[PDB]
Amino acid sequence: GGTILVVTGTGTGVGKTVVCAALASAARQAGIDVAVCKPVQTGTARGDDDLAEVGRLAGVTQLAGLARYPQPMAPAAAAEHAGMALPARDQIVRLIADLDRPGRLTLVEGAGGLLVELAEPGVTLRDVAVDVAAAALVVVTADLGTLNHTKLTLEALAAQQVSCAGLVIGSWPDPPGLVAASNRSALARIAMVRAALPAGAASLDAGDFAAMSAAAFDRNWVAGLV
Amino acid sequence: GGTILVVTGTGTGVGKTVVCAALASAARQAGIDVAVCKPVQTGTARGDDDLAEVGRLAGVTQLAGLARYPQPMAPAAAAEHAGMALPARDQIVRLIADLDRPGRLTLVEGAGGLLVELAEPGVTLRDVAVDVAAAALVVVTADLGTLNHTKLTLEALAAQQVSCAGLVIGSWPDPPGLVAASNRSALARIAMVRAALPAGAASLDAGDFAAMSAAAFDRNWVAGLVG
Ligand SMILES: O=C(O)Cc1ccc(C(=O)[C@@H]2CCC[C@H]2CC(=O)O)cc1
Ligand SMILES: O=C(O)Cc1ccc(C(=O)[C@@H]2CCC[C@H]2CC(=O)O)cc1
Repeated sequence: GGTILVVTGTGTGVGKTVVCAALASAARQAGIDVAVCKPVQTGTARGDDDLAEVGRLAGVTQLAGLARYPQPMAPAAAAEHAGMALPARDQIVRLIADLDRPGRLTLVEGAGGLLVELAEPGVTLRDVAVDVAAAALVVVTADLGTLNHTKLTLEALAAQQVSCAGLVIGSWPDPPGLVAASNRSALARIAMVRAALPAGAASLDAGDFAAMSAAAFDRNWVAGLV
Repeated sequence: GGTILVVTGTGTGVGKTVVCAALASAARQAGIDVAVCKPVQTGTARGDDDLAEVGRLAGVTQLAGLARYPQPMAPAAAAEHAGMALPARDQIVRLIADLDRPGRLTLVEGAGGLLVELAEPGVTLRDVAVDVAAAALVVVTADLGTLNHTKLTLEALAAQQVSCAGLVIGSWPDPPGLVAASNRSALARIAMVRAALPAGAASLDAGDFAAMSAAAFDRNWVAGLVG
């Protein structure tokens, strides 16, 4: 196989997708083949489609998904309101593992955060990450509260021996501001900060987003990913 | 001693103070002597003073602070930015043990979320709860994000055998939308939900707030907090 990263966030709206896109883009630009798997998508009622954002921003075509729920809520809650179970632990793991292939970076995007139920029964992105032996790249914010949320997340990760491939700040504010500037220093004392995506990065066109992405991550880290 | 409860949250701005005040108020009305403790207060240059708020809302006069930093930031950053050091682990613990007393509910309101550093090095409210043998009451929101945040907090508490006293939804909308309602249902499956304070509970005057506080909590749970 190749390298499987699960991409998780410290919450929702923290920039998970724009981060998958950005690393997919950067790794594509290093001649790495990228697949992005979003097993469970929610909020399709209002048009959430993270795989499509990825395809648009990053030109990834191996965009793989299992289920889509309309309600913009947690996967189990959306599934509840819709009357249909979540996927199985088995389809998630096998879907990801079949994606995996040597020379390919396979990015697995969760829904919300690390412990929200993704499959039946009660199985989380952390379990998935375990099952496929993937590290977790953690998307974090720059705002007040990120340090707790990040400490909590890395703790949860360590608890099941899921390695941490670092943090990405989903949205770097401009101007940074006292808190954000502080948090970036503080966050790097906890884990490697692979990039800080500028605020507004999700609105860029493909060509701009590609430039952004290549400039966002350390080139060697990216190339050293597979 | 009596009963010590650290009050944490899944984050910041989730309603730790209002809950502190609300549980204080419900406890006082049950005839329980309440002290509220805020070992680390940041944002004092903003006017942030949670003890003052808890005093204002619940009429608690047994308020006990230790460290105050002016900038509204994490204690560590607030401390560093002001040229100050964080308290030591035992300074916080000493403040709490000095309030602890039989028949008293001592509430220790954290700063931000459970794993915020309160004292050098990396000492958190979780560690403080081990030191004073306090259970933790987790203040959560009803909003998108919360089930992951609550599970992270509870897992983090269980990692140090810090028992969970339950959850309080710090702001509960009326009416509740699909998300809020579904979040409440799932929250109650994770732990006991001891109250859901109505949104804008902080704008209630003293006797409105005390009325809200008495209804918000199960009298039996409150009464059983202190012997
Ligand atoms: O942990 C919790 O209870 C909260 C929670 C968990 C997952 C999600 C979602 O999947 C969101 C639904 C609308 C956008 C989408 C964004 C995303 O996937 O992060 C939202 C909230
Ligand atoms: O980012 C992290 O996790 C660390 C962090 C630590 C403390 C705080 C605070 O204390 C807030 C700062 C201004 C109000 C105040 C409200 C509160 O007491 O939580 C916020 C974040």
